[PDB]
Amino acid sequence: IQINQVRPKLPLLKILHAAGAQGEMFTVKEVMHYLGQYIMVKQLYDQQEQHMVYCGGDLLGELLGRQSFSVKDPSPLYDMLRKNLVTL
Amino acid sequence: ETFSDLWKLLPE
Repeated sequence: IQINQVRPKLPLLKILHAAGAQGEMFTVKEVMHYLGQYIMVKQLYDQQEQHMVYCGGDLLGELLGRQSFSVKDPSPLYDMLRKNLVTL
Repeated sequence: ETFSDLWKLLPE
């Protein structure tokens, strides 16, 4: 055990850094916070329908293997995180 | 709803 929980793989690390995350190991809480921040400041969510994230053409969409996803049905987000966070 | 409000509801 240690204080940090996960090490993101490179494309996810880039996303987290783009949102203002510092360093390269994190708690899962930090990963979720900065991923949300990224989506917020890249404005990938639909202004009208804000559960919908349009990530096609973004590195996040590359990672998800998807043009969009819903935060109300976040299972592909968790799929991606399971694949792109390496446990410490 | 608000993106940040929905996002905050997500579990670990």
